[PDB]
Amino acid sequence: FDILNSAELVCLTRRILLPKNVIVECMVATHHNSRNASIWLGCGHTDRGQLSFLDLNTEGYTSEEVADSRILCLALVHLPVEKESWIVSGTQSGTLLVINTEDGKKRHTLEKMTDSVTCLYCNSFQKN
Amino acid sequence: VKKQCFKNDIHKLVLAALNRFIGNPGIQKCGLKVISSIVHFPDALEMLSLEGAMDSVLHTLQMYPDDQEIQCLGLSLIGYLITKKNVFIGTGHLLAKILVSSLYRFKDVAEIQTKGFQTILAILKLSASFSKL
Repeated sequence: FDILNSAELVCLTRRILLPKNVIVECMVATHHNSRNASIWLGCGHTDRGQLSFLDLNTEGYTSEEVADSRILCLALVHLPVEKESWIVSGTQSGTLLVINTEDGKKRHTLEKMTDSVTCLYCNSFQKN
Repeated sequence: VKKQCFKNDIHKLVLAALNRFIGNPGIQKCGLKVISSIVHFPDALEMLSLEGAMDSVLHTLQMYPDDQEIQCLGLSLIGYLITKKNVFIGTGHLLAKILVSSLYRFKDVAEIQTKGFQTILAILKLSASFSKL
């Protein structure tokens, strides 16, 4: 009864356990509200940044090592023109990778900042 | 010969031996001595950092506060294998805690204080925020 006498038992909808011994530091949600409910995770268990994709409706975990240094933060950018969707990464070295949310072969770096990128928050004021 | 020894996975074996077995302080002294001899090898730093030896050294210092040789070897070592990742974004509280505790407990031992202050200066060379901690 005391276990059932909790709101934690009523409002904990899902619980997903990731593969053995992974240290994920940042997460973002693929949220177009109609495209695909899923999560992007930035692993940090190794000193070589891995981007992993978590399909929520199938609990499917697919990782990919693309960054020389561990990814610190992630952000999702949605351009309404041409229905464009991209995700930008921030690595400890200072680089800034940009890969398409849908396409998987759209890797292209950006200006190598002075040091580590600790935030990638994106918002619109009008202009994004 | 050093490169061949490194390719024989000596670092992984010695770290596993001194990490899995936290008792029997003699093996701890031997492991710290072996690592100290390892660090000044040409290629030691990168594999030592990847294996995560720093956490093992810090844990060894935590479980052996009262021993003298372990403290001296660990304080000399910490400055040797310290990297920017270990004090990344200003985080290094266990480091400061252990260094200050070790230096305070053994205040009269000249060698321990010398090694600790050299290690502290080496750490401050990387990030100036550590001084606050």
